[PDB]
Amino acid sequence: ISTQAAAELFKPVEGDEPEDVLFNSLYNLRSVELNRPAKYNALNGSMIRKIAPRLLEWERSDMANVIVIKGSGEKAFCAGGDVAALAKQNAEGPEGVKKSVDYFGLEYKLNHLISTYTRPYVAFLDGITMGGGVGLSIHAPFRIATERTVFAMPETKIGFFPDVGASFFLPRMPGQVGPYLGLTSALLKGVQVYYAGIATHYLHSSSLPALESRLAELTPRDYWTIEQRLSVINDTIEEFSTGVPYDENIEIGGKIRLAIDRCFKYDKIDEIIAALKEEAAEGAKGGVQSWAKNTLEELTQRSPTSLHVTLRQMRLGKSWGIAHTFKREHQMAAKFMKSHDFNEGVTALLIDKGANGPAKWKPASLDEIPPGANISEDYFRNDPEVPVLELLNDRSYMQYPYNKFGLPNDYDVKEAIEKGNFTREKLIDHFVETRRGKQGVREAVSDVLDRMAVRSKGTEHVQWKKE
Amino acid sequence: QPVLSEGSREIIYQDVMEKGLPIKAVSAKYNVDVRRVAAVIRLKEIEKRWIKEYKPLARPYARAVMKMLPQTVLGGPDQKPHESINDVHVHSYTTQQLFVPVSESREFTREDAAKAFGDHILPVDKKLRVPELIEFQKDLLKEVPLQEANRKFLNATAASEAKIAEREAKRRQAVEDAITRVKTDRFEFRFQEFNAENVGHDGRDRNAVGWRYGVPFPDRKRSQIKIPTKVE
Amino acid sequence: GKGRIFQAAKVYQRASEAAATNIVSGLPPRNPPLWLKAIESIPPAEINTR
Amino acid sequence: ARYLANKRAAQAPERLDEVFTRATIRESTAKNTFVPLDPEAFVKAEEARIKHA
Amino acid sequence: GIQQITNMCSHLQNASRARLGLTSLPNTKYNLALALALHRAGFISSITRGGPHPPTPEALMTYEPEPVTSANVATRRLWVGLKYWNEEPVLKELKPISKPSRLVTASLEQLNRVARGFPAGYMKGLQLGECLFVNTDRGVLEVREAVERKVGGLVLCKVK
Amino acid sequence: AVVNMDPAYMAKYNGSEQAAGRGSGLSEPPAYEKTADEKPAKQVIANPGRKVPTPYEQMTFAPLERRLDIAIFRA
Amino acid sequence: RRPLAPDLVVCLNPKENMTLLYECSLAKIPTIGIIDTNTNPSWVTYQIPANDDSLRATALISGVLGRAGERGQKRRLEAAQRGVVTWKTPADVQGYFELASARAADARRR
Amino acid sequence: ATLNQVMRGCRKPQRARHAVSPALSSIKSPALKGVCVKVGITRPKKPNSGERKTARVRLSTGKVITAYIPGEGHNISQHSVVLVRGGRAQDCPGVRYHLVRGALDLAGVATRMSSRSKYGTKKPKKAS
Amino acid sequence: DGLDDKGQYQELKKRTGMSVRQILQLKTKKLVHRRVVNQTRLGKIASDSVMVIAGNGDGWLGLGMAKSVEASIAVEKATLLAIQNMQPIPRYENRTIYGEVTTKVSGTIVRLNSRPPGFGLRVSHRIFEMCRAAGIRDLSAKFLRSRNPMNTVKATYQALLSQPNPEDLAIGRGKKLVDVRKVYYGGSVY
RNA sequence: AUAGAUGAGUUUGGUGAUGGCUCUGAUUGAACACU
RNA sequence: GACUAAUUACGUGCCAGCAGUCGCGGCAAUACGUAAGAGACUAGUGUUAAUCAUCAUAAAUAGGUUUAAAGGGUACUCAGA
Ligand SMILES: [K+]
Ligand SMILES: [K+]
Ligand SMILES: [K+]
Ligand SMILES: [Mg+2]
Ligand SMILES: [Mg+2]
Ligand SMILES: [Mg+2]
Ligand SMILES: [Mg+2]
Ligand SMILES: [Mg+2]
Ligand SMILES: [Mg+2]
Ligand SMILES: [Mg+2]
Ligand SMILES: [Mg+2]
Ligand SMILES: [Mg+2]
Ligand SMILES: [Mg+2]
Ligand SMILES: [Mg+2]
Repeated sequence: ISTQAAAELFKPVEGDEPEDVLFNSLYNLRSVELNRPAKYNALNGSMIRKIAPRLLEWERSDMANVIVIKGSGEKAFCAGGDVAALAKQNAEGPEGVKKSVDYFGLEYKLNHLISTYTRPYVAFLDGITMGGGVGLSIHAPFRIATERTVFAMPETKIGFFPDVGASFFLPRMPGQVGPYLGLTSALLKGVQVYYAGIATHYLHSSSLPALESRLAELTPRDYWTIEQRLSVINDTIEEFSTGVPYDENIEIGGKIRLAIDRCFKYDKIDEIIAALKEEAAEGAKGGVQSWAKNTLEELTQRSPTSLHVTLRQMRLGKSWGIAHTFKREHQMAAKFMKSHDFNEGVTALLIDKGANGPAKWKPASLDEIPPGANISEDYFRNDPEVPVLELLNDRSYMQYPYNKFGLPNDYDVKEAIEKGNFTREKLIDHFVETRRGKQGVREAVSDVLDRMAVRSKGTEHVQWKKE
Repeated sequence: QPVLSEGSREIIYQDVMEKGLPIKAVSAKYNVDVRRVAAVIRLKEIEKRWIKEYKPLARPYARAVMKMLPQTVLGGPDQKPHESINDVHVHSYTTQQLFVPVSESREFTREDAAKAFGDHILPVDKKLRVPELIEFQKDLLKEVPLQEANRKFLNATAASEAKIAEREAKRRQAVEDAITRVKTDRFEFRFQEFNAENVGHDGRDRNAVGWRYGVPFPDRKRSQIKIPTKVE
Repeated sequence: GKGRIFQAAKVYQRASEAAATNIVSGLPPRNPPLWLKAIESIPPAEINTR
Repeated sequence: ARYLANKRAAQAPERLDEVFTRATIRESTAKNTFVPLDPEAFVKAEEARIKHA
Repeated sequence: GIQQITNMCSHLQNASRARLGLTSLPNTKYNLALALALHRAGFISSITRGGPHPPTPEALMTYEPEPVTSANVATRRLWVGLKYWNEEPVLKELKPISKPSRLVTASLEQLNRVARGFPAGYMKGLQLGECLFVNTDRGVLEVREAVERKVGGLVLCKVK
Repeated sequence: AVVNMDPAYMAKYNGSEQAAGRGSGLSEPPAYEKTADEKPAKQVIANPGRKVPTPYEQMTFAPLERRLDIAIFRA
Repeated sequence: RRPLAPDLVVCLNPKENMTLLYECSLAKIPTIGIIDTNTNPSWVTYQIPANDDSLRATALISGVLGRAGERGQKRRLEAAQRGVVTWKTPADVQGYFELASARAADARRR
Repeated sequence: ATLNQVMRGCRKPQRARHAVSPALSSIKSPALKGVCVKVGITRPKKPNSGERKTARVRLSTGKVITAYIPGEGHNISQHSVVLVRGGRAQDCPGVRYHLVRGALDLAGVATRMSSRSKYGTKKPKKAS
Repeated sequence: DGLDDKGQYQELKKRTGMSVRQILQLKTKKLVHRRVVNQTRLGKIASDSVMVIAGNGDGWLGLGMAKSVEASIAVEKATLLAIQNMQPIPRYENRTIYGEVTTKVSGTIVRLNSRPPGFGLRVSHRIFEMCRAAGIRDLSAKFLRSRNPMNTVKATYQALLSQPNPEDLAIGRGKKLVDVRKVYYGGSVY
């Protein structure tokens, strides 16, 4: 896409505020500050039409060597998207329903660009990050969390389905956490986002201004591979680490983590809830009864259609490509505008501000949906009316090229054991040495060895429990 | 540097005269400068005159001198091009050191470079003596058959020579329309017309017609050219 | 000026250029210092900026 | 012909690549040059008279 | 008045010579024009008008200044963010050309010649890195921005 | 002086790559790193033979070559 | 061969000895120093703002840098046992090899 | 100086420098004829020692100047019409002119072989 | 090969690390030759302060100064001291300097301008020796205030090391500094 | 009209400055001397 | 002699003389006068006078004034900037 084509595709449609996003350029650093603190920097049409030209333009030059996206306020980075407006437009006939589909087109176009960006992309998660704000960071190789970070996807509560590229991400995460975070719409605060795996680094909010100054000093050579450029930044972001809290323990770990892998491995919501009921039932061996009971209360308070549809793509999104995912999500989200749950949930929650009581999904509960009925299939059939989404480029892949910057997950610990003879204590030192003192590596690796590691041959060797 | 062999000069002569090929094509074919191709024809024409008038040529001197200079026989056995046919004069404006501050992501092209050097300057794409080559090379980038690429080249060059001849024809025909030839008993008076009001705004103009008033004879100045400057 | 011209912030720049080409024009430049590649991707921090 | 060309260049749109690669200067600073009279001037004077008294 | 631009040019030299991060300037319609030019050319970091104390550095661009009424116009001031790279200031010299004692004006034919390293009038050719700012009816443009717009006028300062 | 410019480069490229980077052109690794590398880097895009210096010094007595008597001696 | 020069100096009291740091910048050598509140930060390449008058902080900073070198030396030796040298012959010693072949070439012919 | 002080005429011409031969420089003449008034010997100053062959001459204008006689031996006496050219005997205060040797009455050195043009000596004509 | 039969380049052969045959291929010239004198208790003691430039012809130049009672020995000191002080000098298209430079050394100011190709070294005699030795071929210098032989060489040598770096100015301003001459000719015409 | 901007000798026991003098370039409606 | 391309011998001995500037000559003078050689221009070659430039050496473009030429004894103030 040339400058003229891009500039002509993102024309400043009437109503676009002039200073929605604030751009700045230092030496080697290009920044993008979402300037809408009143509404928690909520993404919308006007905001997306100002970022796409810049990102495309900054990708043609070799001067811009580091891209940084951040929020303007001190509470939120990008809390959701313009869900409220979509609902109104959806209630004005087909002409108004296609406007919403066009908005999702822009968002997916941007997310794909950020994911297939040819330059280092950093995102300061200094504040709550939900909905649209989850699409500007997850696909980046550097996602800096802070004390104020609050991660969640409260989209299944409004009838919608997590879709800012989540289908590519969540599936390909360690364990069944990705579905859990989507279906349950859990709330992760502070360092828990770092341990979970969403974020790559964890710095204090006060040390972000001094990080930008350093990122500007970095001047890479034109012959350095994309890997080298990322390595330099990764080592630079670790220079400002103040250390994870001393008291806060891994939230989703140990028992709770094991319970997630035992209740989020099936392909039917009915089976999943059936498993949770067992854990909730007193005397369960797991010891997660409290968590189990609490989880059910939240699962029985969301649109049943979204649950079925959401879980459906978690199993199908593990094989799609990033480019194919966005194209499908567009058609997928286009049918949600015509659905009744979405138009109802949004209006009854955000619009009404919770007045008139709880929302009223078209199916009252999962029990109403008979077993032999599959409602998921209908959405996963692109219609000819909605044209296929046209991305800004052709770059694609099956798995994230450089998503190794974060804390070691099960995939890393597993690989290490299958290529070495480390012990219980000697294996931890291996990862602490390779990462040279990354905060939380000793704790994270220890947790992995407390869930999928057995003392098969004593202290001499360590093997996985699966076998 | 090598010199066109005797047999080579004839090949260039026959191509232009017998086959009536455009000079630009013959130059691009054998990698010979258009200024040299035109000279070989002029020199060869004089030879035809000498042979037609039964004049003795300097064959003993020609053969002896040709063995002391490197030669480039054209045709089948062509190893290297005779010379560069794309040399562009280094204009004085283009020799300056200019670092123009532009946007970090700007696509600065030769067109923009010409405008930075000056306002009336052209890019090197228009200063070539055979500009049709660029158009011919653009066809090879579009996977156009070589045979058709040469066809377009010939037509382009051939069409260009027609325009040049037309302009030259109109010019000479328009220059003879201003001259009135009045034959007399002894001579033929040639009265040329011209606008007597084109003397600039202060009377000083280079292309004016008349002996200037207010100038003393400069015969006493140093380095005063008093020799013919051109032979027509 | 009782001080002296310190250039500790430009050791890489100066050294990198000196190791670009050889002093004997028409030869491959000899191997650079061992430290030139170590601090290649670690530029110094900005100083003296109130 | 020369007058239109010159008038067309002085009223031409800024280059696109120079619009997408410039730090954003807030409008409040770069365009609010007008200095209006204080709307609360009358209340302040009436309140300042008592204080001085 | 042109005396303001001269004071502004001299001040930015001293501020950069002292290696300061921020710099204050009297809030005037003229100073702002030249400041935007320096920013549009890449010499200064940011421009924000505020009170006698500098705004919150962390939120410089997010800083929302209050309206400039006749009740506080006397305390308003322009805060410029100086730029330094490679242990060297980016705004080293700001020699002025049009002083209060004489307003030097240049034509389009002279600016074209000065923008290629050739003297013309009371000016000198521009060398590598140097830059000239001319105040015209189209604002305080750069010599190369005024050449593409085919204008001329008052020459403010030569930026090296 | 003159400069040779082949039409091949003219067609493909329009001189935009000569400004990539910071204006002077995309930098390339030094000569001491290349020898260690097994595979050589891609060649830079430019006209053929566009780095040799032109001998201006050896043109002082060019005006004498226009003399009619010197031109005969050179023939 | 002429004597060696340090490829990196780690000073713990730049304020005291400025003659060493000046020779490093004069000979194009990087340096590391503990810059206090009254020490000129332009003397060393990499500053470490801290208290230099404390024998307890100096031991900590030096210890951390010591472990850095130790960890670095470990990787180098681990890469040398795999036939992967992380450094090429210096220019000085490199010249000797060239001269060695020249002297050896004579023996081949003669 | 300020632009105002220059409108008032603060840029005046530099103070003139005295010429080497004022009598000639004044009227822009390369030489002048004069009747010799006295033929004497002037003495050099601090560094130099010897006896210079000067001559008090009364130029056509009327000024009475002291010239210098270059060469070995002269042929002029009282009331001798001699041609005076510019110059100066550096080590002789008051002598700021020379005398052409091939002049009206002053005869060139007859025993001069080198630099005859400077002393007005015809070629020996040994063979011719 | 018996070239150094005086023991003068043996020490220099270690610092710079190159054969004597390559040391003798450098362009050396004595620019300044003063006759200084110091009044002491034993009478006047005259010395010969000399300045020698050791050039490469392809971008490297070095300035050395030394004094001694003997003029011959003073020249060897500056030569050895100048061959080891060689530094790379940036030069646009290997023929001229970048832009313009103005260096001041205690009352001696030198202004060097970058001239187009085919301009020649229209400079003074001392600058010519340095430009001819460093590898420059087109330059236009000027002594604005004073013409001290020594400071003239120090100021102009310090000016060739203070040329504006077009790449540092670009990263500083965030703007490209494109050489129009290179884009126009599709390369660098040396 | 885009190639056009240049120095040298001489103050001091010595160095760096200030500041003149002189030479280096071009020329004449020129004179003179030797030709 | 150096500036300034180009050397020895003899004669003279602060004498005779050369000299644009610095200077040379007091008994083995590369500087004076002869001889030879060398460097260079050439039907012209030198010298004298004058002009521009050198000279930012009256500086509008474009200077400077603590110790080097040069801040008024002072500041209220008309004109004027
Ligand atoms: K924030
Ligand atoms: K003297
Ligand atoms: K007085
Ligand atoms: Mg201390
Ligand atoms: Mg005297
Ligand atoms: Mg003789
Ligand atoms: Mg002076
Ligand atoms: Mg004294
Ligand atoms: Mg000589
Ligand atoms: Mg004589
Ligand atoms: Mg003699
Ligand atoms: Mg004649
Ligand atoms: Mg006083
Ligand atoms: Mg008085």
